[PDB]
Amino acid sequence: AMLLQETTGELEAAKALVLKRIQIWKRQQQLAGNGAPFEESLAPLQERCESLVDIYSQLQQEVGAAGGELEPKTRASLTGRLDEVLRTLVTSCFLVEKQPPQVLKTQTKFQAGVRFLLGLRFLGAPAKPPLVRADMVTEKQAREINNTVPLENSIPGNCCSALFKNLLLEEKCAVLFSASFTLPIQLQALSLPLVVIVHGNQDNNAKATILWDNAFSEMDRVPFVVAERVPWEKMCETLNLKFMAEVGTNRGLLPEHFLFLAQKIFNDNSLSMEAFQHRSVSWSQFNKEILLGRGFTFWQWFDGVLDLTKRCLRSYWSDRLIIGFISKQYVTSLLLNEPDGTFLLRFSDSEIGGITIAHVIRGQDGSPQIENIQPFSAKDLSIRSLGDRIRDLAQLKNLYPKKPKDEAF
Repeated sequence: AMLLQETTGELEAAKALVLKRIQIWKRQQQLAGNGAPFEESLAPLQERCESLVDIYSQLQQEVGAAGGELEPKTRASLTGRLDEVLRTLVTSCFLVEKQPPQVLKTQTKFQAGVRFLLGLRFLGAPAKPPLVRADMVTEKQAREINNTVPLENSIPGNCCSALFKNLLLEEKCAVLFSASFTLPIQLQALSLPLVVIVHGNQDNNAKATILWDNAFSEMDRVPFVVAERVPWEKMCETLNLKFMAEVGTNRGLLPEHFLFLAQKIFNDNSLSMEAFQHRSVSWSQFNKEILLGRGFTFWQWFDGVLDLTKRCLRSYWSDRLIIGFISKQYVTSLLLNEPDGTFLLRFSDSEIGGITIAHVIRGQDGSPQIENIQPFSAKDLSIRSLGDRIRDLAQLKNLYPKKPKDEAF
């Protein structure tokens, strides 16, 4: 037989590869929710999808107008496969270009955006634009106002998107976007989980559950399952990214900071980072269990640091003037033998989002002792700068190590 159906299998394989390129784009977009690079456009991806449709076009006219003329092998058993290649590709093109706010207040106006990749090839000028409906569904309904926007095209933009500029209203519920279409096939697009806050108490547990979803999700997800015992290396990586992103700095967390954050989260005084690198970290350990002796979970404390550092310590963290994540065992280790007045800047343990000035003083007996000045929260730092306050304290002379106070600040 003529049957060179290996070019159909080539299209079947190239379509499978394009489907992964889209899958990967959605994961980069999901990681970007927890402040991450990504910044990838759907424009080159759309070009790859156009090429698949172009290959499907040539392959469809070759089958039907055959030379060898074979029946159900080069007709029914061959057209059914090519039909699937278009059916699956078209459904894997109705995406969410701009995601809705995952931390959503149940009244504020939120913007949304969906993009169809094969719109410039399937929706011409005389063809009517399909009305897209954005109905909110829960985690159960995921497994199958102002929600009506027509899918329009663009000549000086080369796209077929649909922006929903106006929209008003542990519970992961996402917005389902859908539209009617005919070559009479249907299109659907599900967004990333959204927790709806009422703005009465606090959104702390919503930000923590979104952070855990976006970072610790699989590409082959069943909306909306998340692994609940991730390794510490991945959590450190995520915490480092969320730090640099929320704080707005390029100077990130380093191995020593991580060791402290591990000693706090596990309530373990171990010193080897080996006995911490490959270790399980549950969602309970992260935002359920209250820290020993404290009235808050680990995420509540880390979020306070992000709040404080972003708000008033943005400059000093970047300047590498704040150690921040250091155990009292290590502060004594360095500062204790340095000359009097040598100070250091670290984060308050007992108080949520505070910065204490640890410094070396002379004890009652004369031997060096470690003194910690009362911590400054963002409210005290709004009244007076950290550098201004550090200047007001005459006992403070040099920031560790051996670096004049007035020179550093």
